[PDB]
Amino acid sequence: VNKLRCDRRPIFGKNLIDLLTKDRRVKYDKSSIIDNELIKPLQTRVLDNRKIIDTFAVLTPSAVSLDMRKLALGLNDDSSVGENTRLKVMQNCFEVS
Amino acid sequence: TRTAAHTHIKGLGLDESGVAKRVEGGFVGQIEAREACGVIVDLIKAKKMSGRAILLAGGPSTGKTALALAISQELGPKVPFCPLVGSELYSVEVKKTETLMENFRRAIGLRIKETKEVYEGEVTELTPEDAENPLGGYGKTISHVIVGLKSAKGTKTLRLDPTIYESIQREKVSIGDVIYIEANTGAVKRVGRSDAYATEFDLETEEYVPLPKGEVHKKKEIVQDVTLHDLDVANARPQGGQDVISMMGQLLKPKKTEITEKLRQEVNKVVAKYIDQGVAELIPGVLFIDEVNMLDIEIFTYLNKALESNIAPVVVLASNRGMTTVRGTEDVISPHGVPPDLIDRLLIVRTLPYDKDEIRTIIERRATVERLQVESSALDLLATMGTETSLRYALQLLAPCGILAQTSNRKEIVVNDVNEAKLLFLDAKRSTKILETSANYL
Amino acid sequence: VTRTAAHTHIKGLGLDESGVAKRVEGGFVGQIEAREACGVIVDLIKAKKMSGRAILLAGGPSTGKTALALAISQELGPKVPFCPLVGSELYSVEVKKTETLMENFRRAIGLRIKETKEVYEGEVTELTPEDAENPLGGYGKTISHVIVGLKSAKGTKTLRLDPTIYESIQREKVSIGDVIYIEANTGAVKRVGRSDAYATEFDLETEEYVPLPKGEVHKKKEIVQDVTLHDLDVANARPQGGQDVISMMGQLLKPKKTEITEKLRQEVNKVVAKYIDQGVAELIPGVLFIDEVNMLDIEIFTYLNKALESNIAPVVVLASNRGMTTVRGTEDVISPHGVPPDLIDRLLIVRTLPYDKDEIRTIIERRATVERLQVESSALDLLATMGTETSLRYALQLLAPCGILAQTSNRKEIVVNDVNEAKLLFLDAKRSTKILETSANYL
Amino acid sequence: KLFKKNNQVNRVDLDFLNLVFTLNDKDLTSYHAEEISKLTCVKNFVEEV
Amino acid sequence: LKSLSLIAAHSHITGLGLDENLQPRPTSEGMVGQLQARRAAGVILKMVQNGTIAGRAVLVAGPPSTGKTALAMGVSQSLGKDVPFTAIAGSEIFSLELSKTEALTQAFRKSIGIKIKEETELIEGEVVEIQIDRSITGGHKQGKLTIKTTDMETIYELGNKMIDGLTKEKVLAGDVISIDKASGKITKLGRSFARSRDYDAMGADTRFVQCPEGELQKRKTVVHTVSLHEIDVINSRTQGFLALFTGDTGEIRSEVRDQINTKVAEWKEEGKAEIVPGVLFIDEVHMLDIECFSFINRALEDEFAPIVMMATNRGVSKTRGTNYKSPHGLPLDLLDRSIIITTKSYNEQEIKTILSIRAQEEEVELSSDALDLLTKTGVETSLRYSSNLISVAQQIAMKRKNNTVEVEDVKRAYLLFLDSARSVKYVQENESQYIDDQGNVQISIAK
Amino acid sequence: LKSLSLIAAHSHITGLGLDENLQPRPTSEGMVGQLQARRAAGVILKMVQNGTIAGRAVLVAGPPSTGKTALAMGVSQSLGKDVPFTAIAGSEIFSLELSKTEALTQAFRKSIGIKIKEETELIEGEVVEIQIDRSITGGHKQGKLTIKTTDMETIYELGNKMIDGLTKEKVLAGDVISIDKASGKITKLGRSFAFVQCPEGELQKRKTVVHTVSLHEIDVINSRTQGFLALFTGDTGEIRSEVRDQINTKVAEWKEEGKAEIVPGVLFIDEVHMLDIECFSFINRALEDEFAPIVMMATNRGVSKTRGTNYKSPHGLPLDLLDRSIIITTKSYNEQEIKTILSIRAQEEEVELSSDALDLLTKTGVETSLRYSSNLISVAQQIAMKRKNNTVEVEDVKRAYLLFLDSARSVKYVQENESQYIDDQGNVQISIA
Ligand SMILES: Nc1ncnc2c1ncn2[C@@H]1O[C@H](COP(=O)(O)OP(=O)(O)O)[C@@H](O)[C@H]1O
Ligand SMILES: Nc1ncnc2c1ncn2[C@@H]1O[C@H](COP(=O)(O)OP(=O)(O)O)[C@@H](O)[C@H]1O
Ligand SMILES: Nc1ncnc2c1ncn2[C@@H]1O[C@H](COP(=O)(O)OP(=O)(O)O)[C@@H](O)[C@H]1O
Ligand SMILES: Nc1ncnc2c1ncn2[C@@H]1O[C@H](COP(=O)(O)OP(=O)(O)O)[C@@H](O)[C@H]1O
Ligand SMILES: [Mg+2]
Ligand SMILES: [Mg+2]
Ligand SMILES: [Mg+2]
Ligand SMILES: [Mg+2]
Repeated sequence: VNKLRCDRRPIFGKNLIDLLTKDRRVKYDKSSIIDNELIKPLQTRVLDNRKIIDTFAVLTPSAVSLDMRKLALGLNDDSSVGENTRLKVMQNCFEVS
Repeated sequence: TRTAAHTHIKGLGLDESGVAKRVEGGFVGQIEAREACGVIVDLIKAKKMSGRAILLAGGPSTGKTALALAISQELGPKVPFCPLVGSELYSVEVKKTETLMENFRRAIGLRIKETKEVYEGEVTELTPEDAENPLGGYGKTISHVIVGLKSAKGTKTLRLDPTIYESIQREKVSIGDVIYIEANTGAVKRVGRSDAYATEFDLETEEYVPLPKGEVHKKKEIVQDVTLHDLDVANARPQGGQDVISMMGQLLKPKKTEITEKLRQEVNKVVAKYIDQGVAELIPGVLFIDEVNMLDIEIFTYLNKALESNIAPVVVLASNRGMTTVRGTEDVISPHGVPPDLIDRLLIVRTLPYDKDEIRTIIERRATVERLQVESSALDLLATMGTETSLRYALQLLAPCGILAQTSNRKEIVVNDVNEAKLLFLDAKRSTKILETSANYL
Repeated sequence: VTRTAAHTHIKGLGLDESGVAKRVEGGFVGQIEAREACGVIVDLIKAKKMSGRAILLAGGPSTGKTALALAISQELGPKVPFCPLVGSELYSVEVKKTETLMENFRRAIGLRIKETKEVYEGEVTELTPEDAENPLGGYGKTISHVIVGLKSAKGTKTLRLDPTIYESIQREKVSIGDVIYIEANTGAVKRVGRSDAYATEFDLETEEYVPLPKGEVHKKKEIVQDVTLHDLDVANARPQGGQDVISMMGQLLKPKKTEITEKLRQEVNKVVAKYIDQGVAELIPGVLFIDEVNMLDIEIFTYLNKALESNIAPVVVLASNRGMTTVRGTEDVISPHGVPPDLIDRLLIVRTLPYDKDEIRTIIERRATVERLQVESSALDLLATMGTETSLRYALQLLAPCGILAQTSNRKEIVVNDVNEAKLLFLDAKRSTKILETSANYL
Repeated sequence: KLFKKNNQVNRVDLDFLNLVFTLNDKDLTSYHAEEISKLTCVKNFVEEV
Repeated sequence: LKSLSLIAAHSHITGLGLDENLQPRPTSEGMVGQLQARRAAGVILKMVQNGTIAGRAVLVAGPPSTGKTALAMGVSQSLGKDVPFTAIAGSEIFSLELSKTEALTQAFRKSIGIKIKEETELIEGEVVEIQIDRSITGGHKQGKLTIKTTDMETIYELGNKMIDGLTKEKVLAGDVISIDKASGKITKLGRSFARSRDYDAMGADTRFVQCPEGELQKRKTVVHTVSLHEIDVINSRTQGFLALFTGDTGEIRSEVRDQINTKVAEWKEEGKAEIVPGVLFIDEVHMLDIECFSFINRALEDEFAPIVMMATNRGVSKTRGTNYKSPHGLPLDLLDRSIIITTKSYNEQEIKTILSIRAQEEEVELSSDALDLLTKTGVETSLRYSSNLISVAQQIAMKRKNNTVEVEDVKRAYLLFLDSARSVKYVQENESQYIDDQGNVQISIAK
Repeated sequence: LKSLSLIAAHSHITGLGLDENLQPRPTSEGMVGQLQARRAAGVILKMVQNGTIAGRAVLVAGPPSTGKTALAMGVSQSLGKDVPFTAIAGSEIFSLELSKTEALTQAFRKSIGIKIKEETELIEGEVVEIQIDRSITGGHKQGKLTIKTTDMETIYELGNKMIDGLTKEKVLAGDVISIDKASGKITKLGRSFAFVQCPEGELQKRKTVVHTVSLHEIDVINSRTQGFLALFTGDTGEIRSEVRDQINTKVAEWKEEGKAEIVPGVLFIDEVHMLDIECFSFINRALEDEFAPIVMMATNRGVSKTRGTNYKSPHGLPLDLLDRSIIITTKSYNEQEIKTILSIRAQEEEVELSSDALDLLTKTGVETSLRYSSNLISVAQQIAMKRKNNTVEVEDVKRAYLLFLDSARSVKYVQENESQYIDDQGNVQISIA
């Protein structure tokens, strides 16, 4: 236990997490502007272009391989990844919208 | 307090729409040149003409970049200024055309001014104003909400329509905590608890903001400036925190693609929508491209195409070339390496070298900027050697001269000190001569 | 059965203790000077004191540059690290060649590391967290630390297990009564399978029914494994992997190779110095061998001009087979072996020599012994001759067809007729160009 | 299965040997590491010894 | 001492051989001669230490093996640590993934460095006990926890928000934890030593550190030596440190460079961050492309322009990227805004002193007449050749096992290993033996 | 309208300015002279407005300063709305990350446009009262709305989507809102007295909706899922020919169906005198395509070495293009015509010119070039305002002329200023002695 403590304890990061979180942080306050409505983000653009995306989407991939989507990420009944890794990714994908 | 062969220029050194002073703003000579420069600056300040180009030509040591920095200084920080070089146009990540387009859109800038009344301070009291609903109902009916707000040297009680309850639910503030209110749009914002409450708990993570300065109600101005290129990038780049596209932005290599022209026309349309309303205002910028000789014929053709645009600001070109072969076609030899098609579409200014008195003034002004002083003898000999060797060789010897004077503990320079300074370092001509006189591959 | 590809006939330089190379030894006949110089280079590398030196081997083809390089690699031993390299291998597509050649330079040197770990085994009966009878006012007593009595037949102990090791336990979906294997430090969980007690419960089961391995619960083992420097380089630059979803995503992020910054290398160097002060690790030098150097770009030459200046540069041995040749990537830069003089200023030139008829006879008979093929004296003389006038390589290539022609004639020895028929059915470069001179349409 | 032969006998974890510091900055402040390194408390096991 | 002790090309030079008056001793510090070059290098080093002006370039002129790289690295060593010194090559800048202008931008950025200081106020103390009335009253009853240190101990109230905070990072007391005074964030460091015997095997999380000594909360300032380029990288990407280590900078746009410069100026005027003068050195710059030359000419006039060091042995020759020639193989535009230092070949006295110091660095004992003949070889050959000769002679001597390197030892070492002149003569006299440039070589031996 | 148009060399021209019989006026709608060029432009205009024929490309050539892009801008603005016009630089197509050929295909496809029509219904009126019935926990909110206009005043139940939309935005019962039932959008026009909106007429109306869409966006959005973001960002390319011809068949059967009508636009390509033979061969093929919009191609170089071939191809173009392409050539301008163009520019940019000053400006423009006169007429404004009068005198323009040099005189100057500047080798005399 003494040697375990002597070896495990000296674990030091490269620079920090405080350094990155303080350089990322900006001293500027909120200072809200109309830029929020001006930008109209990409997700909102997809949302508001519903009419055109539903009126101009006709084709289909006439051939597709079933269950190849599962093996694309490697999740299936038999794989080298963890047993409940596939369960967790399936669940969070269920919540991810 | 640091500089790099510059910062001695103080604008253009002009007068009130007259003739520039002979030695003004760290300038000597080229009175006609910098008067034309001031004319150019006035044209930029006019903000009317679109897609106008100009090139200044001369030899080495002519101070073209110093003049360009003079335009940049005279413009002021409010006016955007985007320096550029023909070397960075050749980009591995994306084509030279798109890099040119982005540097083009960087020069132009958009300014927006915003107005909003602010109610802020410590919430002294919260109470609804119950009333009688027009339709008979056993339930309660509140018609107003009275909030008591306390700021520095002033307190205020304001009635609020009971629609403010939804905002107060979105904020979760009850009492003893400073809030943020605006007049017309309503809503609430929470900044933090009152600073006097910190002593209540020995240990807590909440920083307690002080009582806001000034009265409870305020009306401040918001000024913001953004280049159209930044708005293009913001409208183009995705943003998110949870959606799949959010970390598709991550776990990859974010590369700048060629922005579609429909995005540019749409953002121009919204800029028009916000400038006619008066919220936005457009001020043209300038793109400073020096050593344009290094650019290829493709860049010249695209500049010819793009100079006619109506969001095209003034562009200034700098090059020391003359009758030289154009990059891309060895047969085509054009003045300053630029094909004559652009030259006809732009204006041209000739630059001349500096005289012995002007070099003396340059040396003395540089010494004063360096905060190191030169006596008459060393100044004269340094001027003579600068006239015979080159401008830069005399210009850059001040630091070794100063450090050598410091080694001998003398504040100023003397004849043997500057003689040693010449001895240690050799200029281009001496280097070439020792090159031909050396057979050891040196 | 026995496979031979132009090699395995040499077992190193095999020089004497005085350094003198005998006439015939270890697949080497004659060639005293180059073998002695190579032994001197071995004495250089075994000194374990000097770095940054380099040498280039020069001469015409078929003289045994590859043979000498393989000999020095063999005598150095598998413990001593070696990095073969070809000139065409340097030219990559993902990152610039400088990163690749620094990668090879780091790959040259190695370092063995002493380490000790703890071993545990036994079958599983308990899946319970800490009961924590005292609530203390902060705990609704329960923890993601499942206490398991490690039921080995020879010992049992209840362990407070990390959420990660218990998560790996859940990955194996263990039940009551099955052997488990865990680690004190890493917590790695592997199960040999269900115990043979539960074998009779199911008439069939995918899970394998296994007996309990013999041994104590807590066992301690030490390793002195040798790992090269650049495996640690890539592991530090990019984490290798893990069973958890977070590690799965992390290794899914960036699996491609890019440049390597020096700060991590220097930190690793400092911690290795700390280890050698502790005695945990001991460094070993490295050798880098480059093939067909005449084609290298002038930029590579310029960078290698300063690569040897670095204190981490190991000995790099070089081979070239050119005379007055212009350096590739240049126009008028012409020099011996196509290498700029600035590089060769610090290098040492060693030259190989041709051979006499007896040497060809000796190498031919050594080869014939290598492929356990017996030949007659007259056929041996013919092979030695035609090798002298045509090439050694042609004779070596057609050695096997001679034996095949003997075998299809139900003969175990090569005769004059065998080599004559082989020459009938195969032609060397000389008669190839003779035939192609008189070509109707480039015959 | 032909590749999952016993490697623990000849594999180095290299994670317990604090040489994976590129992942350490995710959840570590510099001053915390500085203060936890200087609290390498020897002689506490030695006094029990 | 922290770096590798393996003998590099120049493991005998450590710093600068000048005095306070910048006068070089003939044999000092490990480098001999180049008195004018040493004085000029010391002038440049003193000006770098001054750091009051920038945007200047310096070049050294001399034949190969004259000491250009030696002088550059000696100047770097005399500069010392914590002063950002960047050494790059003119060949590696040609990046197939990064634009050469962008690569030069990072090369300039890494040369200059900035020191940033930060003050911290944290509460450090070992917890004694925690008592929360979570059942008698529930709902964050504002329980009391006692915190001890080796010199003092107090009991701290816990608020409702503090109850929720301590609900995470659960601590059962008997454990050393620290909480930031400002942000109230609690960090669990490790238990006390009394917890070492709870179980035989524990995971990587449990640690047993000593109780913090002194008062409860303390003030400490932390200074960081962080250059500009890494800040650019970390601001460019959500996680820029991985791009820093791997090098996948992604061609950082110049739009954030103005913002980072403004932030640097704000920190400088606030006093939060200070800059440190930097030195950039490039070896064998004679090979270089004209786009790089133009970008260097442009960037030399910027305020953030560290001193740039060049080394070149080329005479008047062609520049890469253009058909025509130029002095030193370099455009006259660069020579205009530069100062050139001339270096010369060493004489027999300097050569023998260099051989002696190199042998001392190699720990190779020599003889007087052996030294004389080695110096004769070094003057007939190049200087770098005799060093290798004596290097090999050391192992040949230990083969002979007779201590010092012998005269016949060096003679046999020279006999076994060909010099450049002998190699060229052998190639010329046996051009048929070697594969000629045209692709013709005589394979047959018998005529 | 309401679009930014700054002072530019192509802003003054507004339309072709030619009669119904296509004989242009000498000075009309921004152009002076080039009567044959303007009537040829009208010929191309009637070609494109007919739209029956496809696969037509033209050559406009000649020396510089011939108003080639001036005529191009004139015909483009004559096209105006209801027709897409694409202008592309020749050097723009050269991309290292984007395949040239398929980028050219999508360039053609951008010119072709499809207009789809559909009729939608909507309700407009003044809101009367806001009333909802909801629960704090169970939800199941039941909103009701009273709407009114000048003639109809009625109450309607507000569904879940409408009540959610009304809650998501701050609404006032005095506001005037418009709702489309099929799409559910809320169009808050204005407000009643606290306030501009004043609704009238029928409460519910049905109106048509038309989308001006080009075939290129159909192709890119149907190529893959990320086609939307690729369109909005530009990181697309290498679209498979399968979706290409599938969408071609789909639009063909929709056109024969009569559901939507195609509008074959006009493509403009510039300075193709510098280009690749790959481009030339591919456009030779693509001109024969059935879905080929009219292509405007401009050039300025005469006989020169076409890039990609050693030989000096005549006119800077290969003969295969000249076989299938019709040529339009423009002549120079007389001194009177140049004066008229300068007067048109001055009227466009509103600067008073003295008669003698304008005449000498015209004569020096004829002497040097008309671009020089174009920039001199701009700098004359600032020269004249620095002396505080909008009128430009002879001394203003003479000062401008002596201030700024022309290309020819600067060339001659550097002929006498050779030594002061480096040569092609790089030899200069920075010194004076
Ligand atoms: N009017 C002036 N007065 C003083 N110094 C000047 C003046 N004009 C130029 N300079 C000098 O010229 C230098 C800039 O030259 P630069 O434009 O880079 O060279 P070039 O014009 O040959 O390209 C500055 O360092 C400045 O000291
Ligand atoms: N002196 C030698 N003794 C024994 N075998 C030799 C000798 N020289 C060459 N060889 C043979 O040459 C073969 C390798 O040739 P290689 O060295 O690749 O040709 P090159 O000289 O072009 O590099 C080996 O199989 C080896 O048996
Ligand atoms: N001041 C010095 N003292 C001792 N040896 C030196 C000195 N300068 C150069 N050398 C010798 O020069 C060799 C390196 O030459 P280098 O300076 O790299 O050539 P270049 O000038 O082309 O960079 C080394 O072997 C070293 O022994
Ligand atoms: N008939 C005209 N009416 C108005 N402007 C014209 C006329 N002819 C030429 N111009 C002017 O001449 C310029 C021609 O430039 P452009 O067509 O781009 O190339 P080029 O100079 O080779 O003709 C236009 O900017 C335009 O203002
Ligand atoms: Mg300049
Ligand atoms: Mg070979
Ligand atoms: Mg060197
Ligand atoms: Mg035109």
